[PDB]
Amino acid sequence: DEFSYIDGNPNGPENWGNLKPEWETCGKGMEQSPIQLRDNRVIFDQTLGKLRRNYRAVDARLRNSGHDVLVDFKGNAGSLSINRVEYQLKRIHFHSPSEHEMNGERFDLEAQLVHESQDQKRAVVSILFRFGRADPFLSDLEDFIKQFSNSQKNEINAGVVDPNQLQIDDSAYYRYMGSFTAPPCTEGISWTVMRKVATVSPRQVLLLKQAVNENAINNARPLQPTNFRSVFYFEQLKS
Repeated sequence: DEFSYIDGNPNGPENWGNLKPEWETCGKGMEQSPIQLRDNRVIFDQTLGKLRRNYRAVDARLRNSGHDVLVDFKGNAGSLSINRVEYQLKRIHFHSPSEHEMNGERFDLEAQLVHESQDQKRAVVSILFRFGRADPFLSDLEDFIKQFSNSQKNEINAGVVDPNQLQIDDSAYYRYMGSFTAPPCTEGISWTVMRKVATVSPRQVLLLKQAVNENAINNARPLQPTNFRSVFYFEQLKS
């Protein structure tokens, strides 16, 4: 509710950990996200496999927390499987600019798919976007997003929303253990960042930026220290 993205503000990212006891891990944890992703420091693990997703088009609500817009699925939007553990797709958050970097490059938008197992284990799958051709997923969502832009509504029924419109190429990704990228910054989160970069139009990102509070126009947390944690990579060969 009460944190900013402005570097050097009292509530900005470097102080999140000191704003309230519930947020302490933001400041004290050593497996925080996002991180730099560096090809020259990854561990190859072909045993990871192409990403295995079983997603369903379900009814959803657009929500505007004031610092991001997220899609919040009502029904069972399906699931992501990792080592036969099954994580249900719950929410998709939007950050502009990206929070993760790949080889020192920051991207124009990042979408973060939040999944949860019955055991309450969390897995996030991120998509990184450059400006280009419109994103098919956000296309169906644009008129709902435009509403946030002066009106006091911060929940809108977006109708049935289809997660299979998302530009996700399952053949290559990074894999590491990290944290939520907004308070409470809880750790134990499995992150998967897709190697293939998507496109989004400037208009779509404009719409998202129009929707949040002023202090969150850019809503990317700064990169956090890797701290020697491992970063796995998988990529499918022709073979």
